Amino acid sequence: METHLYSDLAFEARFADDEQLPLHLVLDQEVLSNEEAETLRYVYYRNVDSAGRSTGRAPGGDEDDAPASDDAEDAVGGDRAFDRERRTWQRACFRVLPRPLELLDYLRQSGLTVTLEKEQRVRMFYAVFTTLGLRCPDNRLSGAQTLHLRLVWPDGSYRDWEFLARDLLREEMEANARTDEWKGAGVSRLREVWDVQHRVRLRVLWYVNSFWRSRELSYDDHEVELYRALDAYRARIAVEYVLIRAVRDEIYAVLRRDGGALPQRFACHVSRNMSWRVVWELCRHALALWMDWADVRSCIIKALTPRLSRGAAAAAQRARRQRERSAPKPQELLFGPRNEPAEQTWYADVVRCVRAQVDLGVEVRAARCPRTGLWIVRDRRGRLRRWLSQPEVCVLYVTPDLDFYWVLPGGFAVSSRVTLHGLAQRALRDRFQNFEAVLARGMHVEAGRQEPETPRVSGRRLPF
Amino acid sequence: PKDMYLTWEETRGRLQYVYLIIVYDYDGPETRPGIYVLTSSIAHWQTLVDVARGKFARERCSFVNRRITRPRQIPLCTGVIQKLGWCLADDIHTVVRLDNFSVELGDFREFV
Amino acid sequence: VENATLARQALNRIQRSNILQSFKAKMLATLFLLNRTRDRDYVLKFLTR
Amino acid sequence: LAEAATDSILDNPTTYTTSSGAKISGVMVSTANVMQIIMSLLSSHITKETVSAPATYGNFVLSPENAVTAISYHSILADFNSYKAHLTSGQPHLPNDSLSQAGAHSLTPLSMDVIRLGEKTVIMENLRRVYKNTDTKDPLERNVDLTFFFPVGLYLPEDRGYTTVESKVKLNDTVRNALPTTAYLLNRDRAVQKIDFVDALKTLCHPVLHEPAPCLQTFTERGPPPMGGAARRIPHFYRVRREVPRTVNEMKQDFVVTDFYKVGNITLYTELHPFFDFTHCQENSETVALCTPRIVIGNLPDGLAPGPFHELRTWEIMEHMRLRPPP
Amino acid sequence: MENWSALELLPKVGIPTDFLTHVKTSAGEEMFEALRIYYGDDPERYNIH
Amino acid sequence: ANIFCTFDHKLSIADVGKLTKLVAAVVPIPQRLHLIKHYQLGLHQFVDHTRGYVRLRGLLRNMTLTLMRRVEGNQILLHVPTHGLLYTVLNTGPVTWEKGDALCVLPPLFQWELVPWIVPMPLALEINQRLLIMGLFSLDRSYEEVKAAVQQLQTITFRDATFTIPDPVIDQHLLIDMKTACLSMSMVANLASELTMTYVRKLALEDSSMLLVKCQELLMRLDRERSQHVSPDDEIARLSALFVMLRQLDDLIREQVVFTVCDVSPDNKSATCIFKG
Amino acid sequence: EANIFCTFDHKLSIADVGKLTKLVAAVVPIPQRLHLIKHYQLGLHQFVDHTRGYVRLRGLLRNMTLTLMRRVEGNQILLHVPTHGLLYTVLNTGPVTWEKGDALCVLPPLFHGPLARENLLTLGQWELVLPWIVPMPLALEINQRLLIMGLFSLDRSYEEVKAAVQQLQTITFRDATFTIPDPVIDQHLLIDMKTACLSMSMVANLASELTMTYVRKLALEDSSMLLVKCQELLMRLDRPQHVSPDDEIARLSALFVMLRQLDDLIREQVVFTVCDVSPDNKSATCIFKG
Amino acid sequence: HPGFALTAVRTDTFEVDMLLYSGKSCTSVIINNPIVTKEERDISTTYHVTQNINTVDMGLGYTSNTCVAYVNRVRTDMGVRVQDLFRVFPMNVYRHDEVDRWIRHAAGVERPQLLDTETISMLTFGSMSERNAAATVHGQKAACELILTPVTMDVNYFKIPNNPRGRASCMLAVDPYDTEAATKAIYDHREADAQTFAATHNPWASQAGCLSDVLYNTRHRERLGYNSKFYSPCAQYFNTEEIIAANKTLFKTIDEYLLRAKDCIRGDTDTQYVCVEGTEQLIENPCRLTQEALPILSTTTLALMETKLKGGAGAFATSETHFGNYVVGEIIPLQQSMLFNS
Amino acid sequence: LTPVTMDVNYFKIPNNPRGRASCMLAVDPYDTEAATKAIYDHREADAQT
Amino acid sequence: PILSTTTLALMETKLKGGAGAFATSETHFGNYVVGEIIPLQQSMLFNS
Repeated sequence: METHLYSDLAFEARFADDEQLPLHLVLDQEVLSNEEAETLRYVYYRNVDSAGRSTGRAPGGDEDDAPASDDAEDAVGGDRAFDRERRTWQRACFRVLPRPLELLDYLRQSGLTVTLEKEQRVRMFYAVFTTLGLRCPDNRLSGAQTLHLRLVWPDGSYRDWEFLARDLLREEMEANARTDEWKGAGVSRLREVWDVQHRVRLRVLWYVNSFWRSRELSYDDHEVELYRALDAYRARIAVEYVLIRAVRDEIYAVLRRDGGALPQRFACHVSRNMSWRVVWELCRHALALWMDWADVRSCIIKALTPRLSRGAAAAAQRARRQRERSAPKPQELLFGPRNEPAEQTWYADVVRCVRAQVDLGVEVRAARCPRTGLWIVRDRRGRLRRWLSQPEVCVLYVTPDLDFYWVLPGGFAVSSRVTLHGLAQRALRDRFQNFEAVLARGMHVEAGRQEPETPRVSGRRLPF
Repeated sequence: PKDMYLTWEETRGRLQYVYLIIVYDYDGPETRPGIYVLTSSIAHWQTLVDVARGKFARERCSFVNRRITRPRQIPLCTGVIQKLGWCLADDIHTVVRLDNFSVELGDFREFV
Repeated sequence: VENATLARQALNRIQRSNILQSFKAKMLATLFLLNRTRDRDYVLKFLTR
Repeated sequence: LAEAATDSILDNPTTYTTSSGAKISGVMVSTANVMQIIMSLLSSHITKETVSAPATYGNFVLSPENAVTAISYHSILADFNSYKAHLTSGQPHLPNDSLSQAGAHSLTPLSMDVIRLGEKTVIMENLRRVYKNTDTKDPLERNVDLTFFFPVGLYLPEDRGYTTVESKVKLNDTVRNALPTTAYLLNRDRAVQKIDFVDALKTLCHPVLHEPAPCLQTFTERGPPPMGGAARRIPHFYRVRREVPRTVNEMKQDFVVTDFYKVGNITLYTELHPFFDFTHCQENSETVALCTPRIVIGNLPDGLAPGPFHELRTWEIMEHMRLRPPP
Repeated sequence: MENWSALELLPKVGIPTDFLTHVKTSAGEEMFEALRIYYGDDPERYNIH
Repeated sequence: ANIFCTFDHKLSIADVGKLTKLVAAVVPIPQRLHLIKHYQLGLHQFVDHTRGYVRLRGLLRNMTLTLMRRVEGNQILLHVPTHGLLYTVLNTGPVTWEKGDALCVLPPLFQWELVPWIVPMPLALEINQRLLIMGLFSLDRSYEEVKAAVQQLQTITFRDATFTIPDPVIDQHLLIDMKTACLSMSMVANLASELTMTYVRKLALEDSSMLLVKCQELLMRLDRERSQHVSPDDEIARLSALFVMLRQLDDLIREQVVFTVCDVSPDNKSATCIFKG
Repeated sequence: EANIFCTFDHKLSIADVGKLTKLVAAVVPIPQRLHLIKHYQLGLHQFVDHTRGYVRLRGLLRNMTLTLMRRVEGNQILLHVPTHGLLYTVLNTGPVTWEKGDALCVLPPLFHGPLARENLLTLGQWELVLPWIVPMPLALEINQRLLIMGLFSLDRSYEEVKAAVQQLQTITFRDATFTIPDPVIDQHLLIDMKTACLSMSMVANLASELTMTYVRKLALEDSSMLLVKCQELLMRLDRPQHVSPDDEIARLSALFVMLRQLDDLIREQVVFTVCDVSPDNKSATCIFKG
Repeated sequence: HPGFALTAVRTDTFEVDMLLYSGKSCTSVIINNPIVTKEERDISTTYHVTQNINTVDMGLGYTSNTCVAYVNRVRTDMGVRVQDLFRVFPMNVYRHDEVDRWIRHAAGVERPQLLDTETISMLTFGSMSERNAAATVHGQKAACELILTPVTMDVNYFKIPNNPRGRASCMLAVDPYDTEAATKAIYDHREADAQTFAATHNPWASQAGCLSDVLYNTRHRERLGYNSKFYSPCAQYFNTEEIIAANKTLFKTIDEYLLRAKDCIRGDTDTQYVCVEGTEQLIENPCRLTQEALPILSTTTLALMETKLKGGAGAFATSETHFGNYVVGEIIPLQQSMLFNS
Repeated sequence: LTPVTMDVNYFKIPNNPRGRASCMLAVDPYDTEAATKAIYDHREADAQT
Repeated sequence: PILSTTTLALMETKLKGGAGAFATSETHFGNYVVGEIIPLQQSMLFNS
């Protein structure tokens, strides 16, 4: 109730510039857990048209083509495209009621007057209230328009739910003081709607006293527009998986390039009397099993995520500028100030062929050990994890850069790169660009300090 | 009198100040005056006003609703606080009247 | 006289509970004195009490 | 008590002397209610003898150079004249300190009773006369709390059960009298009260008793020391000839009820709450603290609730519904 | 923080000391406030400044 | 405390009799100094053509107030009052006081002279806002109905009070401090009216109560009965200019309570009062 | 009553009681007006917490009562709680410049910039940190800048707010420099932002149709420096019909109570008014309570 | 019977009369002439006369000593009235409202109260949320508890005095001024124990992260919301960091015991409140030095209680056990002949 | 009375035969509403046992 | 309370006890003996 009415009047206020009509929503335990609902910081949502580009960027074309350029200094396009991607999303209103409830009961406890066609007893574990405004460009509206949701926790994580507007306005347009009249008129119907992937459903409300009911828009759903909107959604999903395709063809290229005699780049004791025909055969059987279990939550996606940040590109240029310099002169070392890569955070794909349980996202802190130390892979706690002793594993290592290691058991490795040049840029950002922190309640003003406890508007306590 | 008395405190502090408050409820179409004597341990007026805002939100939304429903009528106030003095924890005796009450008559500090 | 609770004092409820405990114990224990105890030491202690 | 206290430092042989030179070794004070016990209990060691107490206070004057060094260096060296003479003279041992040459040359007798404990003579002194008709309580009526503790509802084992009291009591053989659920105590007066489980309900249903969030938060800080294809892939699980490692909850059941508390047990560091099963498990090849709840009381381990305990519990439940002879 | 030279160089007064326990045990368990235990002979008590 | 003022000039005995008639009145003082000349006495050091009223009210805030105790032939005993204890004042203002009136201090508008009015608080407040709106009207006085509004705005009705408050605009020119005061009021009104629309959105992304809803409803009623992506530094300049030009209006929005009065002498020529200041 | 006593736990050496006699007629915040307090509730270190907020310190410092320090005797220090309207001497320690006839109020100690950190009474685990005694223009400027910096920082990424804060956190007053350490978003801060938004929008409703367009009429007529400076931001934003003067009187009265409620959010109560200052600015006499 | 077995703890404040003995000239007193200051009122004139005393100690060690000699009454009821947990944590409500209301109706507490914020908990020293009872015939009361396992072997843990945690956490046992050693002794479990040769005795009460260490330790209580005014008996046993701070040489912990570790309870109220800088009465707490507790007479059945009452003197010191029933006898007879001698 | 009442602790010690306390001396002085609340209302438990 | 048994055996036991046998309180299955809190049947009658 608290955000629905306010954002309804706010979209009535801001309707002139961007014709956004409100969608009053509530979520449940199917969308997210209770712990995730207690600390949800803020919500982002994006209007993207049937052509599939955006509502923030330019109408015709963009400076977001020229697919990847495979660079380190710009490394996507620089931060201007990051500013663009920040300008795509909007920060909609947000309210959590973390307590079990019946929804129609709760609107009866408020001033809202409920009447549905038939009594649907809805009972969920908590409530979070959210309104979304989909932007009709003209007065008319396209059925193959699609939406995006982003749920942000203060750690920096995000979850993306995407769906078409066709299922949102399917039955509704076919049938079709201000705060006092809004309660008296109230709701007309309640409707649940799944996403495009059928992984989560969520309920929408429909008030009759909304200003949506008097705008008299027109609604059409042409099939060739639906045909291209899934094609634009095809490339949006495909940005994660054809990158995994780009890793696998790189392995088959360099192994044909080398000829099958691959070197060692990792510190392992070995044993000569142990057979190696058994080890080579378990390379092929397990390598396909990694492709069978590929996911967005993987090491190679986590390798890219610090690179698509705000201060990543200028710091990456600062890295090579510190390397590519002269040796310190004899006049420098006596009177210049003291001049500054000990260990790096690597991400790892651990596959195991004995039980077919593959671990995708693994933090690894690795460093050069002394006395011609090739590489040694420790945990966050110096555990020296020791999976690569066993015959049952194969492991893939990535760097914060695009350097890439496929390591056989016994620590024998294949050193290659990561090629993303086949991937375009605007789909590379919107899947996993590292978004910046925006200040809210309980946040320090200056950039980073000893942060206090979380807000945690929860149901275990009273609100106060 | 016991009906005009209230607090949000278990009434055990030493320097229990008193504060005469009055509200103006506009839930009816006429003005509804609610007079309350408010004792409190907290002495500073600003944080007491934040407490009164946190406690009396219904009168605030009724006041702004009276403003948006009758723009020809001018609103008088929303709430007025005036100090009278202070007492002790033992100075109360349940009609609850005060034995030793040092008076400090200040001024009508209003709030909206 | 066991606890100093003279005529100028107020009384907490714990104080009155201790007073009642001593009331019941000494009305039970030493109600009829000379019919029970015929030893001179306890009677002397009672009289100096 | 008298021979455990060491003697003092200030040599004062003249003051507080009795007749015939029997010096005073100490002083005992208490309330009058203890003195009426001691003096009536110790009738062969009490005399009303008079002691020659000092009559005046020990007026100690300040030297002028003491005042000069007091203004200058913020300190006083007492009897600066004797220090100054004996330093430059040569002898390094003074006759007396600054406090023994003050507090004498006045003697007045007073009749206060003494006691005699093996060449030690202690002045006994009741301190009622300073505190009668006085608003302040006695400091000698010091308050001391003790911490009592007792169990309720326990379970002695049956393989070591016994009765050391056979001739004294005899209980009828009902189940309600052969399994404890209550506990009887004593009040101020000797009246048998009763605690049971029902009276503890102002504690036992609080939400903080069921909230393991700081428990999990401190357990993780220590750290460690597809159903669709399943019906066909059941034999696919057994083609591999490897064994599965024994989990932690199964490792809580091979311990007897008397050695589960011993140090030979390993899994006690995962036994943290009666309502949950805190355990380490494997997720993303990393040991994580998996805070899972128990749902029924049967999930409690064997050493913490044995089988025969549940048999006796269901015997009590069968007794409660009038079914102790079963059909 | 304490002038330990002045404890040595000043003319002392003589008493028979009677500790309850052994004196080094009371020192090592720091019953007193300020301590200056050492061993052997120390020339620290000479540099008068 | 004690304040001694003197006169280097020569004082006539008729002027001595005139001065002792002002036995206990208020005289403003620029600094609490034990000896002082009589050129610091009163308000004659601040009178000119151009300052008018708002400079005088803004200047009497940071000055202190005394009361005359006795008059000698060459020095006047000025006694600074203290908080809490009660005193005796004289009514030099044309207003006559009643019991319980909170008294305010105000400069009088209607080669050296001694001149301040002691008005009760509501009359002072209403003539303050009357002079304010009379300065708001002061630029467009060529019309007739606003001239009738000004003529109605001159005279105030009170118990034995038919006052003619003077015209703040003179020779179609407003004095510059009243110009800044009315400009500050117009700009705080405008800046409020266009920044609350942005900041009610920039605040209700947090926990929103119903007061925010009714606030936005009131604002949309305003915006429809009348007729966002801002640069950061221009926004900072907007907010800071709002608050700093608000800050020079504290002299006009409040009322310094000075005296709380008690029982009054007959003919209302003097009154016993407490100095609550 | 007024004379309260504070005892200590550690012993007293000569330097500590010397630093105490250096604090004769100082000022220390006390809670609850207790007749006897320990030295742990003395001063401000029981409530100080870095990375907790400057606003909560500025709140709860104002709620503790104030006293002066005099008459040390040994294992106790006497505090005389001042009464209203009486003339006391105050020794400042916060190095801000004082002048006569000037009002004073109390702010929590914002660190000076070199991080002098002068505890000026040494113990193991506790320091006597002193409240600042700051004149009313500087303190009102601190309050206004804290409110503005709180209002601008909503819905902003770190870079633009950092670029505005590194200028806005600095402030001068009679050749000095100050910063603000813990300016975080707090619940008291957000409820004051809510109060400011409601009151300022109520000002926006209670404007007449001539006081909204007075500045446009002056920009039509005259062209002055402050006119152009106001009109510049005003243009970046972008004959009277009926004159019933009593309605303008009522509109201005409502606008006056709303501007008082807006101004109270930054302007505190004056808790000390000076009388005369020593030219070395280490002590001055003041006539008010605490 | 449910599937655990709580043990209770309680504190019983006694009124004793302690006799004191000291050697001759064990202390020199220094006094001075009285000093007169003149305070003025309207009609009265309060003169504050002050006389200063400096009491210089004389002897080397403890030249004076005392012993707790003669009790005459108790102040607490020595009862079984359990601690009101719904006022030491007034914030924690259940997630569903209706099951919370059903629990409040099943229990004795009526409604949840809002906790005080920081400023008002500064300006008011505590809460005192519990209402003083109408008729108090027996005195004040306290009874907290620890959820234990029902296989707690009582024969070596409940008949003798013991620490109710499970691990003997007396701080004299460790080497003085060692931080790792005391934490290894009172938290770890890959090592033996003092006073019992098993690892623990109550595994839901010994280590960190039990319900005990989040229920009675003031650090994890401070991480959540609690009431600082209500006194708990477990606060002397489960405040771990105060005991680790108390690890000193033993003469210093004697000084800490007799000077700074004196607990205080308010005595004019019906419940057990913590004082606000208690200068009225300092209750000497001897169990804090030892970190154990004393066993009190508890009887499973009424028949064994009756055969305990029927016997003469010395019967309370024995400990008879039936088949499943058992009598734990007190280690010191303060129920046999305390109220007998009154 | 009822034939199921608590024999083992109500009849062997000295108790009031009605069942509640009614001592009028653990209850506060001159407070009649607290008196009838302590003597009659069964929502408030007995103070004696 | 005053000594009231319910059967005659429990009465006859307390008329054969040694000293203070009235002051005890012993219970059978359903039969019981309420005790005696003050020896009124061995003080007034024994002095005769």
